[PDB]
Amino acid sequence: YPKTGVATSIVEKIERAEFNTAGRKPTVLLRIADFIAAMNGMDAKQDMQALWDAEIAIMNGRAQTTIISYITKYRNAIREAFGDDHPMLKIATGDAAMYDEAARVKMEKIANKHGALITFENYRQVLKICEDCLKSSDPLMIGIGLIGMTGRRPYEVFTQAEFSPAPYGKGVSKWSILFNGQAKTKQGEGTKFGITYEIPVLTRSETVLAAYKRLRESGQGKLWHGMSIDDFSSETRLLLRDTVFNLFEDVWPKEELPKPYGLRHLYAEVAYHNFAPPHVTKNSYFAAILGHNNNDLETSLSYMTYTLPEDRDNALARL
Amino acid sequence: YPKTGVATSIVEKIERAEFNTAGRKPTVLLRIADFIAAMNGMDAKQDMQALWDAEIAIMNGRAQTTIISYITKYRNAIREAFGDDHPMLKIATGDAAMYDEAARVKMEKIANKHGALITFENYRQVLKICEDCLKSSDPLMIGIGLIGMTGRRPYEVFTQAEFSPAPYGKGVSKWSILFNGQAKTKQGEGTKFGITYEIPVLTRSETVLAAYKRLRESGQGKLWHGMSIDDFSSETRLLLRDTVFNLFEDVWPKEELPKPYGLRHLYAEVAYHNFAPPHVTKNSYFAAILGHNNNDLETSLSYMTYTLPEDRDNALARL
DNA sequence: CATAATAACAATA
DNA sequence: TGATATTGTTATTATG
DNA sequence: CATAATAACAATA
DNA sequence: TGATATTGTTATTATG
Repeated sequence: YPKTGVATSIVEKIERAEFNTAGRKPTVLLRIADFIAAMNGMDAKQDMQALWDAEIAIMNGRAQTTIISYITKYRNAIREAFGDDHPMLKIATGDAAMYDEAARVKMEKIANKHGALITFENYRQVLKICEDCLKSSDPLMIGIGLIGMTGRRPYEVFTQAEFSPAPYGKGVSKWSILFNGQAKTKQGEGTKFGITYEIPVLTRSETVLAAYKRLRESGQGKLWHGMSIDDFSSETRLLLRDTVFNLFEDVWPKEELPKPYGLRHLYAEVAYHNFAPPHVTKNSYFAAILGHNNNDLETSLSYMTYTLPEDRDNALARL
Repeated sequence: YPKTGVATSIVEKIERAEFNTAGRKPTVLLRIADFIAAMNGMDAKQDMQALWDAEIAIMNGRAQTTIISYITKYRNAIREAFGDDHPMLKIATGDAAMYDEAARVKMEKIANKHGALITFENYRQVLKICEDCLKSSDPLMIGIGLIGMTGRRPYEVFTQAEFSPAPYGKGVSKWSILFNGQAKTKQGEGTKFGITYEIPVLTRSETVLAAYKRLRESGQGKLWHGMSIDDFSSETRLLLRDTVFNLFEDVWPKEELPKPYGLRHLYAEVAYHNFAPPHVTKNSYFAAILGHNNNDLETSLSYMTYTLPEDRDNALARL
């Protein structure tokens, strides 16, 4: 089903890491590599269970969230090396209790958000800053700008986004564009995978599109194009983190620090406040503009983070 | 654990039904009664499985939602008759697939709601009608009135609600009261079971409280007091249905028919529109006023049903 | 003498 | 109703 | 001659 | 991460 095979992505990573001139050892990837190796020729389920047990034991002392992520790394390797039918996929898994608990923690944090939204007092400043970034010659700057003005995920904006003009009857839409290249999504109906769909933008569409074409045409943009999430991460993440931190440090709400995804959160609040037609709920509207699954109203809870000072003002205008 | 016992509630119902002068036969309750009987002395799991299988087979041809409800009836009987440790409780259950599907259907309908809210054009009329009902001498009328002005569930208002004045510093709150007697809730932390808590009212608290005391003091109110859900249902439900239908038929939004629970839905929309402080989301606010569990933001999706014509007007006031 | 580079470690949607 | 893909933070490594 | 009463049947939160 | 409690609709029954 079969009993042999290799998780090639892991191995290439190990081989490249063999001659770095700095950095941590790839101990986790090495464990995975050896685990897949030891599986080769293995046919008894008890053997498989013993091997996984050894693994799980190593992992103890890590955070729950870490452990869960690692189980994903292993399972993705087993699938890579042996396929979808390997009996180890029923064995190498966390128990139901760990996932249940994970979900309890997630949901509690969110409910705390919903109870105490952050007033984003200088949101106009932040949006203008992003707009200013759209005219920068530095493609990282353009990219930040796009995350704020379009609300796409960094990985989307930088590596795989397709933007196009959205028609408005006989003309082109001024406040919205077409987007393709939704991440965190596999093929399935009611999924936006490889689906093109209209989204609002927080500045003139012409600007956004122009700026994106500059991004895609720069040398760095051609390098970024089509990267894996791993490569995108290691190539760009810490720099994007420090850049975004430096850009908004004295305008960002004092409750939190400025993080790239904040632009996506803020985007949704702002677009809802400006564009939501009246027969739609906040949940449904977010989930629409954010490319969430059909009948997925729950992922939208994650994004209710800020309250605009105008809303805060006039809700205070009672008696 | 043990092998003998009786589901007394079922049996009393059968015995009383023995001499009605009208009405359907209690065939379902009789099946349950016989099933519990046949369980007496039964010790082998295969025997138990055979008995449940026979049952499930009878039930086929009913709606999924019906079937699920019936499985609740049976399981509640087993628990009543033999306790929580009886091995039949692991056998008499729907499969995971049925519950999963149930949830898929529920969630799809809700997402359709969220996409197409109903504009409750005459909501002011409806609320005044409820207010007018608060001064009626007929306790069913007072009760309807209370469901609209307080958003409590019919079963709550009629049989077990405790209302009290809510203090406001040194005085009594004018727009809110204290409520105890939350239904659909078992003891557990982060549950409002036997918990008293402040809720908004859509007319002067003094009125609401006065009217409720009249309700509780009428002969019919003393009869309603402390009823089981079954008795409340059979005593009052069809009348409350027809009364509510006749009361609002020409003011209720034409998309649906006037149903008692609509007052609870409308209540939440209206109270949010008038009272929600600005650092709270719609989800968290509903779940608060509706007595939902802590960190329960999902039950609140069910209530997003209507859009107020004022909201609809000024969201239309874009460009 | 100390710090950039890298992956482990971790949280979020 | 089963067990993921992205974003965010920090410890450890090699290096004139 | 037909209809109120009752529980089955069903959906919702 | 297991398998409920309420609200809403209709078929069937007994009955001068």
